[PDB]
Amino acid sequence: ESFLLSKVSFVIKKIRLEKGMTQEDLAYKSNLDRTYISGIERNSRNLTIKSLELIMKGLEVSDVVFFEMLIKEILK
Amino acid sequence: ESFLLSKVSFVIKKIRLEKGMTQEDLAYKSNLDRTYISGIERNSRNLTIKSLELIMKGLEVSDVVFFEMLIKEILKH
Amino acid sequence: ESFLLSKVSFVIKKIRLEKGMTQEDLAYKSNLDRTYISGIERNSRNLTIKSLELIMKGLEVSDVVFFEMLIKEILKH
Amino acid sequence: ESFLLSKVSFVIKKIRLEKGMTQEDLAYKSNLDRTYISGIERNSRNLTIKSLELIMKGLEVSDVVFFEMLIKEILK
DNA sequence: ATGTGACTTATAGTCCGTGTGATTATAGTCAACAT
DNA sequence: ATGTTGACTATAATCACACGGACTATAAGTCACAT
Repeated sequence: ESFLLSKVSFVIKKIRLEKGMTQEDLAYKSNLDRTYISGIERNSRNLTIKSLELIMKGLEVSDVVFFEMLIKEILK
Repeated sequence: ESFLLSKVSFVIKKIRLEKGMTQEDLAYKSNLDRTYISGIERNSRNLTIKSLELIMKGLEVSDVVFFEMLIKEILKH
Repeated sequence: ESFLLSKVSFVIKKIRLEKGMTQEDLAYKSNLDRTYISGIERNSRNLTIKSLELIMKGLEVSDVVFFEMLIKEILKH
Repeated sequence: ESFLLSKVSFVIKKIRLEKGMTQEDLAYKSNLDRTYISGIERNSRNLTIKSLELIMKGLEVSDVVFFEMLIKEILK
């Protein structure tokens, strides 16, 4: 697997939780598949930017906040 | 098309020129086709995080540094 | 345009495919531009004996056997 | 300089002589410059196929006969 | 609720080639004077 | 006759790039069945 990919996924999971969402609800909100999301969170998926963008919409988080977070997460 | 993509697209080119690289050099070190590097910069193609990671390694730049410039380009007017 | 040129350009391609090479290998091995190899085959282009020699070295072929295949191509109907 | 380019030039000179032609006449017959011809024969020019072709027409020699000769000259 | 697996279908990514403006090196062509 | 030296100017040859079609790998999106 990839280092970045795991932290993207970790971040996605982090934010979903800090907000109190279920996967079911992140899937609904972003108009994507729930198993799709589960896959990403166990990090069994290699998103495209577009997909990442949809997940950010679903999380209701701007690109900037996401990347600010991803950076922080990246530095152990 | 996509907001984030053209930003990612823009930043890949910006860095590449800042480092005096050519598409040929880049696609070189990213072990992607020079067609793909062109494709990305040209028509903001929808790359995968893994591919983006390869390009970062190609640009001889870190995850962090890239995303910090990404944030800057998004914030601009 | 020129009789001999399209014969030369035909034979460069023939050999290139016979040896299972691609254009951009040959462009490397011949120590000439990517687009020049294309341009020679694609249209014809008016190359120099020195450049022709480089290509022959690149096709991994001798002056002699090149010209022998050149003669054969000229002689065709 | 180049081996091939030398043998080419030598051949051009050879054929010119076996036909009893002067350079002046070889240049008239192919409409090129006499100093141009001179230059090739003293191996100071790297001609293009197009030019080579004009010289063959000026020598009144077919492409095939030229290369047949060029091959033989190439083999010592 | 979340996590599998496995199975299509869209598309990301590859591979080989075409065609092009802009710049640099050099062949094409023609002087003057040689011998 | 041929040789040589500068020249000017056409174009060979370079360099960075765009663009397309066809093919291969894989992400996108949806089932069934776990827990």
